[PDB]
Amino acid sequence: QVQLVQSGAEVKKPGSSVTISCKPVGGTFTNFAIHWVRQAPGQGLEWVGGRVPVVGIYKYGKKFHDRLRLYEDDPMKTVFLELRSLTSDDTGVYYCTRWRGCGMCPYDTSSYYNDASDVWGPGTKVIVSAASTKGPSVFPLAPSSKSGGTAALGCLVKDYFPEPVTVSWNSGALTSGVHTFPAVLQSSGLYSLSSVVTVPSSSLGTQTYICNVNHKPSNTKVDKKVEPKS
Amino acid sequence: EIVLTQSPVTLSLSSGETGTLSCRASQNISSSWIAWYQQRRGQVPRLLISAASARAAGIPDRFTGRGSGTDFTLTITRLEPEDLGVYSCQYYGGSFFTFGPGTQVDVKRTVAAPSVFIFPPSDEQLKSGTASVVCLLNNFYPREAKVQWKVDNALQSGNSQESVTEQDSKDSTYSLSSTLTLSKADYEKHKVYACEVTHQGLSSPVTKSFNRGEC
Ligand SMILES: *[C@@H]1O[C@H](CO[C@@H]2O[C@@H](C)[C@@H](O)[C@@H](O)[C@@H]2O)[C@@H](O[C@@H]2O[C@H](CO)[C@@H](O)[C@H](O)[C@H]2NC(C)=O)[C@H](O)[C@H]1NC(C)=O
Repeated sequence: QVQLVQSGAEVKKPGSSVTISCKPVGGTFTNFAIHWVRQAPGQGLEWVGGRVPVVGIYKYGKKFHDRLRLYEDDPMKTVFLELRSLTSDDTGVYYCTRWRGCGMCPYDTSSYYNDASDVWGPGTKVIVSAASTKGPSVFPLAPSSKSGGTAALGCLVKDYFPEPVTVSWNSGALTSGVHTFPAVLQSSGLYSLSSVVTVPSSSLGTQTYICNVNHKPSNTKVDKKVEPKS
Repeated sequence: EIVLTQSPVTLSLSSGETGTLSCRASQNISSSWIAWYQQRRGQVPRLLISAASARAAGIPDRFTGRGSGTDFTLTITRLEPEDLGVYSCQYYGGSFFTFGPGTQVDVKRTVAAPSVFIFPPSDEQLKSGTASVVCLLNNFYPREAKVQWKVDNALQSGNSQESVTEQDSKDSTYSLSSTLTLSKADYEKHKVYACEVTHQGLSSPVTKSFNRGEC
């Protein structure tokens, strides 16, 4: 069959440019356009551009004009995407795709630009951020009220980079009612998330609640006891 | 300028039900250039249908595409758990390809209003220069929910971020966290911090609030 292999994850400063590679494994090289599709976090698929290698038939999305460049290295059988002037709007997963078509195509020498994509690369993650490695600061989310005998508490894990961070409660002994939300990139280029848990409000003065925050890229481990403020 | 729209935003189905997803084109287009893709969570998208109705290889018979002119549909019969995900239509004619916004297919259950909680900034954060206020919407359904922040009855915009859990495997519900980011100076200048939540399971919007300084 036909397979697509892409380069590894990238972290780029705002205003810089990124280059992604896509190396097809199988089939021909100049018959079918390679079409790049990206996906920003929590958004739909967005077509970036496509190019028939060597033959040089290509188009760029209007949003990416004066900013994008698609090209290939014929000897190495590799195609490339270049996106300049990166902003946070360019953060996401970049897929190279193409139509399998006639595989080896012994009966066709034409080139084809207009096709769906049944072959998809694994995706290349691109993080646009002007931030270096930094450990999180863990703040408590204190419970207090007079919700049907059930209270919520948690930990706000803020201002770290890069992903990921792992969160557990009472060294993993407390799992029911735990919601650890997906991290979000804030305007500063640092990640932030919260982890909440619902507990019986009658046991707030008796049970000890600690969240375990471990950030391997920063070699940071924090344990924050969440008490009701009074 | 061909723009694809899709409906519904979220399609909720039970195992074995039938669902119909709609894609709408800006103008008349040929069915030769319409495709449907499936994306499961964390996985790469996959081609289901090309040329509006031609089922891709390996795709089960449960998926069928139809349509012409400006209205195209994808029908899923006998829905199975592997079919949960986001379905997107694509136009690949002409020079500039385009995708629809996608439709989410999730597990159906009865309506559940969220339990709403609001958390003030901790003192340990205030001594750092910033103030985060957190609003939690716990175990609700359907997915659609609105959160509005209000500081001394002034509506906030541009200074909040929200994230949502995946649909829980046990109770098929969602949870949502909304985080209001304020400077210490702006936080100390106001008293009433309110989170106003709008959801189908609520007869009217619910407002949780606290006063800075336990007032
Ligand atoms: C957009 O297309 C519709 C439908 O056209 C039909 O379906 C197409 C796939 C193609 O096969 C056409 O040849 C078909 O006629 C148009 O609606 C038709 O309009 C004509 C007027 O020329 C009328 O005689 C037909 O009865 C209409 N069809 C129906 C079902 O009512 C529509 O006009 C097209 N849009 C524009 C702006 O022309």
